[PDB]
Amino acid sequence: DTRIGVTIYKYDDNFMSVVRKAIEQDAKAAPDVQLLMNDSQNDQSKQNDQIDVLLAKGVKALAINLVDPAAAGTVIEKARGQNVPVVFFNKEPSRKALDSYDKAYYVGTDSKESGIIQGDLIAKHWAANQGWDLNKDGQIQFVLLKGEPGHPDAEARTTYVIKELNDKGIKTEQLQLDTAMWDTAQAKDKMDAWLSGPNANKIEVVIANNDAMAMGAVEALKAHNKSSIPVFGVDALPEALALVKSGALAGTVLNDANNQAKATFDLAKNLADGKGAADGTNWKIDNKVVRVPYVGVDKDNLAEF
Ligand SMILES: [Ca+2]
Ligand code: NA
Ligand code: NA
Ligand code: NA
Repeated sequence: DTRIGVTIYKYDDNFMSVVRKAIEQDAKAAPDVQLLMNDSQNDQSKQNDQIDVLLAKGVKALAINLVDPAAAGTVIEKARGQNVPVVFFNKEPSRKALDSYDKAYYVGTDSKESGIIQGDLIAKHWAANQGWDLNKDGQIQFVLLKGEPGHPDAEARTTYVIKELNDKGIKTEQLQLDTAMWDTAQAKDKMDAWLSGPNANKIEVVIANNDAMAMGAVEALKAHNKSSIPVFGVDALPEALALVKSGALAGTVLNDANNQAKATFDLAKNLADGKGAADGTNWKIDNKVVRVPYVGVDKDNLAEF
């Protein structure tokens, strides 16, 4: 069987756990492929040792989710010894590293696109629901529940949901913006304070950097009999999709783990077989990179889940 070595930066990450399982499913579906999977336990030195072991097993391709993006050159130089192709995924190597090897590729998507897709989702529903503009001023008065300060996904989602709305021509007015540390209970307590204060009846849209905080806000809204106010999240978690179905959550955003897995597997298998990376597929490889769009989820495409 053709062996493909895979390193996941750490198995105790929810998103990469979904990607990992999906890649394992995709390989199971390819009878002539054997996946050699590894948990790097958030230690690049351990990942490097794991790659030395994989190369001693004759893998024909490596799919590597780096712990440290700056280690891409080290990994490429190890793979080059046996001319083994490397498909990096989810953590992006530098452009210099990708350009240094003809058989290096990347599959992943900048986190700011999750804020841009959320902003487009809110614009889509705002334009379709005039009644949400409680003061009829054409602007969205919102509150935002931020992830942990300084976390790259909290910073990007907070900055870009608002830049995207404003770039689509929708002015916004930030009535409140605080962190709830990605947590449902903290978000319920923060939203409850806002609903007990001066802005309670002026808030038109609640924006959260993830679904857990969106769900805490939905609970506070129900407690205050203010469920008329729409809430948007990010993650498309199953418990959040159940609230999209019930009408309690207006929308959320999928980070498409299945397609990151599929693109990584399809490119790695083609390269292991000595074929063009995208042969037989419709992936777009632009300067060695496949981008996998985040996707807005609401009642239009909820049946897909
Ligand atoms: Ca308004
Ligand atoms: Na996560
Ligand atoms: Na991403
Ligand atoms: Na609501």
